[PDB]
Amino acid sequence: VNSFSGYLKLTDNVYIKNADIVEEAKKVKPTVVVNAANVYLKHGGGVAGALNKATNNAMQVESDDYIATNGPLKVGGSCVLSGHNLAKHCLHVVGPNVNKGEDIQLLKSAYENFNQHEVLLAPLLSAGIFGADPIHSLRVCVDTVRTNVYLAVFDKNLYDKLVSSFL
Ligand SMILES: CS(=O)(=O)Nc1ccc(C(=O)O)cc1
Repeated sequence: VNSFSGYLKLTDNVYIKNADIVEEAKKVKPTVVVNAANVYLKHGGGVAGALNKATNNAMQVESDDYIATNGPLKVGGSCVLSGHNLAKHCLHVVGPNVNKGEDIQLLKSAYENFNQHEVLLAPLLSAGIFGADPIHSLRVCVDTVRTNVYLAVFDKNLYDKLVSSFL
């Protein structure tokens, strides 16, 4: 038994809810929240900017130090940093950005990072401003992630479409 409430069970291990992932992170304080990162960890908008704003920019300050030391992530890759006031840890995962021409086949690699964590609160990778089809992102998630993943979908319209079209 864990602290996640109001989710709808899609599979043995994947759960989904209509909620802002930022708001969800503040209530639950999960062990791991996933950020929809880019390779530079520049958290300007979307999930990353909303998460970063909720940390009062501390996520960005930590991220800038991480990049100064390590250089950019890979598309499909991740790093574990602090969860600040939102979670114990933030898993920054880089899905391919379709609006930059990145290989959608990298979405599976991106979701494989989730398997290193027993339980996660996450958004749909490569959805929103990253330009991928969220229906596709949910299919890759279900077919790739084996650990317990609690997906937050902010758009109520999209949430209902994801559920009603789920195979
Ligand atoms: C409402 S918020 O901007 O504070 N935080 C969010 C939540 C979800 C998304 C998304 O694209 O799914 C983007 C930002």
